[PDB]
Amino acid sequence: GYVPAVVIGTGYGAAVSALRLGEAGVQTLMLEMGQLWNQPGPDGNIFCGMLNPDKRSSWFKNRTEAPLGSFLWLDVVNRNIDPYAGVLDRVNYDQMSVYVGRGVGGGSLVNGGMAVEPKRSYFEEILPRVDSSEMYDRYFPRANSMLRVNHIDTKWFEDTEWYKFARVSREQAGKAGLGTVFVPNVYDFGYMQREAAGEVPKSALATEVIYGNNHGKQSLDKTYLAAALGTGKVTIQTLHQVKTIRQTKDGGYALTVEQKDTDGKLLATKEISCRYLFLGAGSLGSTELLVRARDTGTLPNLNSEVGAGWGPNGNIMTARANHMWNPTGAHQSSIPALGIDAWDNSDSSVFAEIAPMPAGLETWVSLYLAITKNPQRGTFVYDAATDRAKLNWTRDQNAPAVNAAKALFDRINKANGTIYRYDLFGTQLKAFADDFCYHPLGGCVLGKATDDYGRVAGYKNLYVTDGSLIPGSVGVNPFVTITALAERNVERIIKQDV
Ligand SMILES: Cc1cc2nc3c(=O)[nH]c(=O)nc-3n(C[C@H](O)[C@H](O)[C@H](O)COP(=O)(O)OP(=O)(O)OC[C@H]3O[C@@H](n4c[nH+]c5c(N)ncnc54)[C@H](O)[C@@H]3O)c2cc1C
Repeated sequence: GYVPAVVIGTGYGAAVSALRLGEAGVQTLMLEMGQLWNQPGPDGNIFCGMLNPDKRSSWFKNRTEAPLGSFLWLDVVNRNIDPYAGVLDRVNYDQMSVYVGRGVGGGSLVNGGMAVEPKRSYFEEILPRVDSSEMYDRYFPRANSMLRVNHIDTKWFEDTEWYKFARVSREQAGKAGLGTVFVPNVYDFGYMQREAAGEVPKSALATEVIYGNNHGKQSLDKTYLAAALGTGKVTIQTLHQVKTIRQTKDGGYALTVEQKDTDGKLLATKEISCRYLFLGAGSLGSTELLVRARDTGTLPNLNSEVGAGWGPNGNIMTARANHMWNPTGAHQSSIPALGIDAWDNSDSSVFAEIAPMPAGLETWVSLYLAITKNPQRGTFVYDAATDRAKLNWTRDQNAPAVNAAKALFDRINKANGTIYRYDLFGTQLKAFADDFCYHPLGGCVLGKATDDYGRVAGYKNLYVTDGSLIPGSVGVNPFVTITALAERNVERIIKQDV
């Protein structure tokens, strides 16, 4: 079958693109390899919590895993599971594990909701060919409104047990001269206040986030994708994974698409063709499709920048042991509200999330997800033998990121007479987790693999829309940037190309 436009994936880039295509009257099919998350499970909820992981937690794994930072307290709840089309996929490369969402809404299903604009001067540094005025005057505000970004009530924040953990780190940071900032979110903070009051079913306040939130979080299925479906011009097919892309002889695109069940069994393989093809399969998924197409000869005119320029947004996790007089609380909202902004665009920059921990008892640990400025980049290299695009990143490539995170938290420790935890990541003494990524960026970089609007070099009517466009780093949690860039891009593409 033929459809005018196909969008691969249903994350941020995809969702923006499909909404605007549908509003423009372009009949659009979205193909999502994961599930539509709307069926109550065996506990009556759609998603499993972090204290009760089951097969819904994991994309085709045989055992649940603890949230990073929390193995010491949450390994006790791990269990063997059947490989299943669950919501969170730990993708293992040789020296890097990248975590991604799988389902209608992509990473919006599993992420912490943190909705942050990058510093304009940093945006201008990383993407000098893009008009920063339209981004800050038009596309960032548009994204914030459509995403349903909202702001925590500061009096509630100050008073509630559920944010003690955040207030402790604010106080400790302050002794080192370092400031915090409130971080806007797509989790409804009014709902969260009502959870604390016992008035509505808990989600953030019942140790849910990374395997989905049963309530409160305005993931993309509720925002952009609901609106896209509302146009009457967009449909979504789930458990459909695009495997290959080719150009037809008349300049359209044809896809091989596998349909599976939730156990992973192959039900059918279909050919889908289109006029306009939009990739929204993520940093990993879009890049793999294009590297595969180049190196197996189905899109032979793709350039050498396809696959290049990947970075983990400088992601590093670390933790501090608090004084006994500074407990962080047994009750910690799963949605962060505060960060430490020590980002000045130099190589010592750090923007850190003050991360909650789900243990549910007092541990005195403060956890942080640092975002750093590390120029190292990796490349996805096609392995024809296994048919996989393998990220060649080495752990030593994160040394600059570790060094920046360590310098910042050493200041905090010095000012407070505290030490790191060394036991949260494995039994070897390791204070800094340096081989994970929640924020994969790059692989199909804007202006390198594509033009300045994500048009893939070498091809007409072929677009990349997602985190693969970003040059490895944005200095903040990335989805607002992905969303705003996608607003900019699809608007231009519809005007000039469609
Ligand atoms: C634990 C965790 C916490 C995070 N916290 C935050 C946060 O608070 N704030 C923030 O700004 N960011 C956060 N992020 C990152 C954010 O979720 C991520 O940058 C965006 O989701 C990336 O959006 P994309 O559109 O690039 O991409 P993404 O959302 O990953 O969507 C790609 C979609 O394409 C699907 N797909 C992939 N390949 C195929 C294929 N071949 N055929 C069909 N479908 C396919 C895939 O299943 C998925 O649904 C977090 C992520 C994680 C994992």
